Amino acid sequence: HLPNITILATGGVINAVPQLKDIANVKGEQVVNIGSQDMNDNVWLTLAKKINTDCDKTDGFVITHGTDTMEETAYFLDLTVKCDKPVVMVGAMRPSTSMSADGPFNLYNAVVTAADKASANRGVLVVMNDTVLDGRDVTKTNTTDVATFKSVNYGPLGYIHNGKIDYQRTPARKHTSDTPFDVSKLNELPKVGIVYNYANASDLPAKALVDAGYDGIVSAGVGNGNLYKSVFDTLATAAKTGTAVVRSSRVPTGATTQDAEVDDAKYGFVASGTLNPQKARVLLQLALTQTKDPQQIQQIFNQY
Amino acid sequence: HLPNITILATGGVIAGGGVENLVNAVPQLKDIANVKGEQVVNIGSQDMNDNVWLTLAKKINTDCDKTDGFVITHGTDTMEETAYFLDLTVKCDKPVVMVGAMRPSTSMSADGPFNLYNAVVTAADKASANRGVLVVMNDTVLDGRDVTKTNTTDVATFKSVNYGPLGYIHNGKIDYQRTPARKHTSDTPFDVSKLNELPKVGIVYNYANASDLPAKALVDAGYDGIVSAGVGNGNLYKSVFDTLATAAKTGTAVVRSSRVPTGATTQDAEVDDAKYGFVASGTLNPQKARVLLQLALTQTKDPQQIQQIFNQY
Amino acid sequence: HLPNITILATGGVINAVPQLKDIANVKGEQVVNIGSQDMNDNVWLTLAKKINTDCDKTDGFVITHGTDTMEETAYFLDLTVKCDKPVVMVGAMRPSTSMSADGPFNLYNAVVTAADKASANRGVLVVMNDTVLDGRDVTKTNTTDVATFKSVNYGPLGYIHNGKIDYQRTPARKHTSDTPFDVSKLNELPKVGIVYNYANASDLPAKALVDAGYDGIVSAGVGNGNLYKSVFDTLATAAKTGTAVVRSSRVPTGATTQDAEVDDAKYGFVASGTLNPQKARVLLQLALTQTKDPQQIQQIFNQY
Amino acid sequence: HLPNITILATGGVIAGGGVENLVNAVPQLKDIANVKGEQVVNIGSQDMNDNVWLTLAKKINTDCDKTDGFVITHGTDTMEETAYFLDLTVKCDKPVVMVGAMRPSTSMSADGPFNLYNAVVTAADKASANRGVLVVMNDTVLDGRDVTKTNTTDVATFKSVNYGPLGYIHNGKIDYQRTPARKHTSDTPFDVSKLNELPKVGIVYNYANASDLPAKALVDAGYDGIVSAGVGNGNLYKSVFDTLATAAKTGTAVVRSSRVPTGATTQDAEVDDAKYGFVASGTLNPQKARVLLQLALTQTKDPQQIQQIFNQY
Ligand SMILES: N[C@@H](CC(=O)O)C(=O)O
Ligand SMILES: N[C@@H](CC(=O)O)C(=O)O
Ligand SMILES: N[C@@H](CC(=O)O)C(=O)O
Ligand SMILES: N[C@@H](CC(=O)O)C(=O)O
Repeated sequence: HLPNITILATGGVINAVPQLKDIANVKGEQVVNIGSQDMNDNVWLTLAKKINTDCDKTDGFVITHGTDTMEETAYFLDLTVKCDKPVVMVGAMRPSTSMSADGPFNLYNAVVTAADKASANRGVLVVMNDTVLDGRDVTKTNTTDVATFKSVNYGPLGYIHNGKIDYQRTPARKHTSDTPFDVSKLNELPKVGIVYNYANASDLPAKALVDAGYDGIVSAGVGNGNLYKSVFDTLATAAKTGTAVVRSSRVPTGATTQDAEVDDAKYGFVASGTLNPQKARVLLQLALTQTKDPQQIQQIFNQY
Repeated sequence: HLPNITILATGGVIAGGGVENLVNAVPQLKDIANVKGEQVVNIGSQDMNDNVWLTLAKKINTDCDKTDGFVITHGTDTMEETAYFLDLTVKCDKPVVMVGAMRPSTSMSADGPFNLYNAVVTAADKASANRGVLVVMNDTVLDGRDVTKTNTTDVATFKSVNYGPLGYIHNGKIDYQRTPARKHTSDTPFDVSKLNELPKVGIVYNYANASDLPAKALVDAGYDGIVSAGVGNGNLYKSVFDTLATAAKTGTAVVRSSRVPTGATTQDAEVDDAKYGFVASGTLNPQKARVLLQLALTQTKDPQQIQQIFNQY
Repeated sequence: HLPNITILATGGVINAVPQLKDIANVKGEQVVNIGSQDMNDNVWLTLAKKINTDCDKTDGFVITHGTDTMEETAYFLDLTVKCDKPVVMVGAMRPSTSMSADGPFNLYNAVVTAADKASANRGVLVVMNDTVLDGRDVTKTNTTDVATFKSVNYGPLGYIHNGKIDYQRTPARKHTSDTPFDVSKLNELPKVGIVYNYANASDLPAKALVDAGYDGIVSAGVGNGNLYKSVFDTLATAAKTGTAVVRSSRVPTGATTQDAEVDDAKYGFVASGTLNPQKARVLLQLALTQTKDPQQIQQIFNQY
Repeated sequence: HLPNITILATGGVIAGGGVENLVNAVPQLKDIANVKGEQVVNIGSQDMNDNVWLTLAKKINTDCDKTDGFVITHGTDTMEETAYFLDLTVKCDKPVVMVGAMRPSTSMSADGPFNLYNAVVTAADKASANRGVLVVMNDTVLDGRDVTKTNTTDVATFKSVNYGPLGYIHNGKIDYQRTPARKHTSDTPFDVSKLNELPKVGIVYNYANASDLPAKALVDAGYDGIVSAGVGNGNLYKSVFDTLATAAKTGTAVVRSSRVPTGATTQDAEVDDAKYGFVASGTLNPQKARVLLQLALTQTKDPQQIQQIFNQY
């Protein structure tokens, strides 16, 4: 009578939750054990492969992860997982040995989410603080708050009360099996770096990446993806010299749009829309497995 | 008797689609002030830089006695940075109010006119004094330390995301209910009157699989400081951590901030600052932490004194 | 080549926008002229009838309205409009004669929204401050701010930049032609009143309504729809005496849930979910045109 | 030397699923204070009332010299109301900190334990003094006037939605950056030491097609005041307006507030307060405007003096 749920563990600050046995038959597997500040491409490749391979062995997946880069992993899996069963990511803001630790109830709600049949076909989900959040818009909004995880542009899909979810939204951007990114045979990802804009910004980070032959650069622009003059110069050069350039923003909400202050087509640049720099990096890496044409990368940025 | 208010124009979308045309665009300003304008520069704030900052702060400090208040018209993109620099360096204790516009003056429902008006109202209010340098946008008075641009296009983008606004503006009047506690203006030791340049401080971003090359480049270039835009509570990808540990043992100041948009990068978390000679930025986001680090480095290179400065200002 | 758009005007603080001619052939009609603080049942009946009757005469509707009760009208139309062409509501926070008045660009964006073919089948929409918001979750969050209108539980559907909308969400709750509420032959609505909970609350408002024979009472509860003891007593009486009782909350976000501190089935009560008191009142009035069974009213509250 | 901190328990979900079991539930409290507990009542705060308010305020004022700080355990539902009443009536200038819990103590990841701890930390901090009565929830210190419950179930529900929090709590320490400007505690004229009851003030809601019957009922009952939960900027449906106009001309105090969850109900908007003898509530939401109106009516019935009180406190 209960669903089969596989917990895949990666570490982070998050048996000790026996009330799980009320809602699913849980099996645990250690994939890695790291703080997610050391999250990397290899871990991501491992996770997508495991999920895709093991899909027909379970009814859903919960991935325990650190909270620091949970938002990057959730979007990577959102674009590469082809399993059409729920994949829910979860962490904790307080250690398990601390007073009023969030990990037990968080895990419980993540299992609830992975077990719910209404959760399929919603893409990869993050479940934190009683809320089901899509892997594309979810981000860490505060450095220490238990309520930190929000979908700051388009909102949560669902709230969880008493083990039940009232879903009122689903992401429209294409995800999972509706994307072309197939990661099954890949052992590395294209090299993509992020540079930060501010007053009197150095061009040296952007130059270091270009000198290294990086495949992509994401700018964390000011305002609507704007670039400090030295940084602009160096990127405009990179984009005609073999490096794809995506303009995002350091600004924590809203789109980096087309048709603002930057002639994207003149420079061969791509506007990130609502993807923040770390998220744009995810979709840039995957675009680069398929194309290096900035027109075609911009299309990818317009659909996923 | 109306107050005398000086507008110092620097450019931005508010001056776009100089200063003398701005005033004539808002004649209602004559109802609340005698306004006089000076163009200091005319740049997009994406191109703001240490020299415009020194020029403004020197100018305000020099011209303090000649006016009753200052309004700075400025691009939105880096207004939060300029605001905090001026907050630490102006010694004038007449109000200094920054203002921009998120829509072009020629566009429908342009926010520039009513924003300017409100910035003047604020600079004319005797209660605006002794609150530090201010940002006035969308009917709201915001302190220069906490104010940040939250959204890429919304007219309401500017928010003090941790501690809230100082006061709200309705029908040309302000109900002030808050003032920043952190020391500002004439309570800081920072004196830029005889400074021709600022120490070099760069910013590096942290994410999964972060490259150390951007950090290495800034070390190779002999940077006086580096501000880390960390993950979560000021955390660093290992490669980045390692370059920044090595740098701090050879006299580069290293301040851990966070790419996360609200909350403090705290002391006593996952990083042993005292061990590496790193500084925790508190609620200062990376571009704000740069502002303070640059000024910290005019006084001191000691990591412990620099930490004390990040606890007071 | 341009869409036919009918502006229906009701008043509020919001020709003078000639740039409309770039995006549609606009026709205006005065239905009423009031401040929306005097919005009433008759105006709503008029509006739904007009839209339904005139549906095949236009490509979309923009309704100009005051901002005070725009959120109540948008949900009423959201449940009663059977036209499957966009119906967009719009107002202004600043008078048209004031500096940097929001009405021109707001109207422009509302027309953009009503003209967009992607806007059909999304229910009744409110467009304010560059944002397309669903009529069920949208509410006035601040007394004076131009950015006041937000969908505070589930987020916007879409942002508008340079005359274009990137839609990433649509409401899941049933709306428009997927609801049973047919208003075409009705000339009045069931009488529904709202009472407020706080410390030491008087039962006198609730009693006045009951004494008046009201069909429904919405409680603006404390917390998770809780009721001051005197008010609870009076409502528990009303619910067994011919008055339907819906528990909402004065709290501006989140659900009044089932299975919390109030035994709803014991008392014959209905939990409002995410509907605030004014919105619950809308759906209560319409439920009462079809049923007075609290089990069946609770179902309606669970689907619309 | 640890400080002496008194917990006054009133009930709520934190005391649920008295006071002596609460302490034993949080033994770590012994690391930061000598705690002593008194049960004052044991009710859900949905049932909070004028008598519990008088009892708490009298008690705190009486017992001020016998302890170093007070923590009040309380239901979440009306904590914002109690907090503001105590903010206007306690004359003790040791910290007074309110705390509840949104999950039951028996539930997974119960917030009650760590909340209590933080409330004690706050009440023990000498810097918490002279800031008025405080609410401590979700690692955040909030002033009693602005604090409100924003969400029906979230552990982070409590926010000062207009002017922000006072300070944040990390590893048992507080960085205070704000204090309320509005007069509180020993700067208010409100003295409830010899009061056996409070004036009668009710709340009426405004929406489309609003009934006047709830307003009429409160007038018929001879209410001393009525607080309107208005639409938008304190506006009233016509029937409601008319009953409340008639009432104010026969000595009922009428305060326009707003059902809208942030922002002020302003003077000089669509309602001519001076004409009807109405008062504008400012940022006080309806349940908060009641708190102040009740206390205003212990001093005065004049609409103009009551307006002045709504501008100062
Ligand atoms: N540094 C931790 C933070 C957490 O899990 O809260 C991690 O992300 O692995
Ligand atoms: N790029 C412009 C943006 C603005 O003014 O809104 C600037 O910062 O100068
Ligand atoms: N009282 C006006 C408010 C507005 O339109 O801004 C109305 O709702 O009609
Ligand atoms: N109904 C409870 C809610 C809580 O404590 O969270 C109370 O206010 O007493």
